[PDB]
Amino acid sequence: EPQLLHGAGICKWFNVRMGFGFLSMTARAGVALDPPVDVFVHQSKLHMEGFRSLKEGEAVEFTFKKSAKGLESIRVTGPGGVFCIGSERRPKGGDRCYNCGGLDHHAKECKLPPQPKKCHFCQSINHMVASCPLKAQ
Amino acid sequence: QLLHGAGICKWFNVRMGFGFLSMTARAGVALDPPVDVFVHQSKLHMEGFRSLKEGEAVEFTFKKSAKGLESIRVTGPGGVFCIGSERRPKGGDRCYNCGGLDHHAKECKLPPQPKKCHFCQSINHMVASCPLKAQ
RNA sequence: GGGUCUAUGAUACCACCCCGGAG
RNA sequence: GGGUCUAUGAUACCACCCCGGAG
Ligand SMILES: [Zn+2]
Ligand SMILES: [Zn+2]
Ligand SMILES: [Zn+2]
Ligand SMILES: [Zn+2]
Repeated sequence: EPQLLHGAGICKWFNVRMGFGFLSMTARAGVALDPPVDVFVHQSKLHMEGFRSLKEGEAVEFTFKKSAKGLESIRVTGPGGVFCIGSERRPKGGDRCYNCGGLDHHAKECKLPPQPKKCHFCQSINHMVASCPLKAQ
Repeated sequence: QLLHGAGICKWFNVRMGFGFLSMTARAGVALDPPVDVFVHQSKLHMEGFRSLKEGEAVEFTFKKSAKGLESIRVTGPGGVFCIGSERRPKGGDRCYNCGGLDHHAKECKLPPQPKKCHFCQSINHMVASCPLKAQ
């Protein structure tokens, strides 16, 4: 019966030039999943500005559905609906707003609702950048 | 009598201050297989912070040591300064002839030097055909 | 993201530090 | 040294181009 589901997790891997990858879903409809499950992701489904991709291990929230080939992402964002980070293989020019992740402005000029602090490197809500285990690789 | 050789930097550990040279020429004779020659940062003819980049072209004097072969003085082709590792980038204008920061090519005290590959300092090719830059 | 690295000698695998309504 | 890379959908394995001139 349910066609549209909520999930959360991290990017498992993303091939930047092929424009696709997989998400490791660690929570489905707000329930922890152990073992995690793979959810397919296409670049067209990434909520972010400009060139779309994911960096390995970045924290994500998404809607998904069952497809003929498995589980397919509908819309992928960072925690709280913010923009995804993207791969370090395609660096971008501008600074990112610490509140929404947008390129336009800084957090003091942000018109968006207040967001919790997220790791500047992987967007995880559980740690800050100085203690990032992903950055420490 | 000190020995003369030529080759490339095999590898250089920037923070350990040492590496090895791959000697492909000894006393004007081609060596195949090449032989490793130890190199310490103190023996590099270059200004400021001393290191080598992997694959850069070298000319050197060396001697036999208890541990193997040891560099006495290492330079780029024709006695010019070594390049050094991209891990420690330097700032400032370089002389187009010798690579010094002190002056410009017109004021250079070294004889006129042939064109050397911008990437590895080889006298045998230019940067557009550099096999080292290829990867 | 930002900063400072002029000295680990023998086949290594690349130093240290700072930054969370902040630029 | 300089420039360009906004579209390869299902467990992949990461695109190129220009410059030998001179302070
Ligand atoms: Zn914002
Ligand atoms: Zn993190
Ligand atoms: Zn000169
Ligand atoms: Zn070359």
